[PDB]
Amino acid sequence: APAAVDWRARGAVTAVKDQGQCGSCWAFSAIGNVECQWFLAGHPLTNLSEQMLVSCDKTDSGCSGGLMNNAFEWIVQENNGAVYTEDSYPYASGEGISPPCTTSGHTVGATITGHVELPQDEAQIAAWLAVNGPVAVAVDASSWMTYTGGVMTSCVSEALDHGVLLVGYNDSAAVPYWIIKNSWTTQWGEEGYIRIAKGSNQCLVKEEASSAVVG
Ligand SMILES: *CC(=O)[C@H](C)NC(=O)[C@H](Cc1ccc(O)cc1)NC(=O)OCc1ccccc1
Repeated sequence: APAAVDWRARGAVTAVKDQGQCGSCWAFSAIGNVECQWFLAGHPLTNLSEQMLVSCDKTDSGCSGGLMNNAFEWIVQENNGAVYTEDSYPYASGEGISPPCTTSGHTVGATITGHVELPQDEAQIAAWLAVNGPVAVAVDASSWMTYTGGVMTSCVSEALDHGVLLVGYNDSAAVPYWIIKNSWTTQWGEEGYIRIAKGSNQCLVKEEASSAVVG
């Protein structure tokens, strides 16, 4: 596997966004992964819509929570593989309320054919990431309100409660780390990003990792 890969330095990752008061982390995780996978399939990097999932994905619960894998399959099975551009369906759940779904007036910005679920093994997750790109992951984010910067070498790891995007790793650093994109604005952590130690299942990072496959 390569020593260090950071997909941000390869034009593959869009800017950090904000879920606001809505419990929509699952939607941000799922869409961020689709955005990166579309770019790596040889298309221009385009911002895609989390609102589409929060308002229209009735197999999840909007501002109450949801699962990245249910979102990926709602796209393929209920929305004919289509993901709308963020520009044509902007975020509207910042106040913690999800408005009724709108089924027209939007534009398709990417399509996916399905999704794969990766092994519960950090080394294996890293080998796939290095070739194929960013992966959606679920974590225990209980301690993340105290994250100020640096490599978090210890993290409360006992219940998965938040979905985020894994965009790289560096195994040649003093402590190998994972690089994670979050959705609590740029004002949190390292410009919206967090680095956690890699190799000890910090914040339960290896437990629920998956990715969309483009088509
Ligand atoms: C991050 C956030 O905004 C909130 C309120 N929580 C969720 O979105 C949870 C994220 C998560 C947690 C564990 C996983 O293994 C994966 C993602 N999800 C959660 O609340 O899942 C609930 C659910 C809703 C509808 C149908 C089935 C399950």
